[PDB]
Amino acid sequence: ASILIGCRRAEVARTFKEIQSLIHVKTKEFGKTLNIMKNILRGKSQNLTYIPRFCSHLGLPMQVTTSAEYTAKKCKEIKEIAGKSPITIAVVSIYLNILLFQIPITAAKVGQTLQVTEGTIKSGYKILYEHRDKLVDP
DNA sequence: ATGTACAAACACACATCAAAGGTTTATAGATACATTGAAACTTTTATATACGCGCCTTTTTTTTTT
Repeated sequence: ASILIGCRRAEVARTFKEIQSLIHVKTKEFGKTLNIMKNILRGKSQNLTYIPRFCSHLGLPMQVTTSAEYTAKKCKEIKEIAGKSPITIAVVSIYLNILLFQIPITAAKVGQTLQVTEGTIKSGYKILYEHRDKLVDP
């Protein structure tokens, strides 16, 4: 966690699974340890980071990533709490925007590359195949 | 005349002393287990809250011999 602290506190945010890949922490000993730790400094006293690191993991040009910052922020800004650990609803912006482009990143390839449920995608994409109205920049 | 068994030098052949060193092993360093008690550890639950995932469980599709 002090890494996840040290990471996020250094303005680089990584998912719990990502560190879990580095160290298997039973995903639970992580959580309780984090809460105290954060409050350790508070007494001693940001999911945006995920959009680009994902695009590169798929090897995409900047525009597809460029757009998602607008889309995810705009999808976040109005409504759609949408997600229970917004890690997922980040990726759907790529999926939203990758389909706005025509580049083969077929859902199955997305999943294992980013180790995400496929179900959260399409249902997450439900709120997108309907919200396709206001993301028109050009 | 006359040299011979006998025992003293007189410098030496002979038994002794002494440094060195492999080998053995208690003896100890360090070693790897063997003990155990002790506290750091596990469990319910239900309880809604809002998740999945796999597995309970099932419906629809899928496949060899006479």
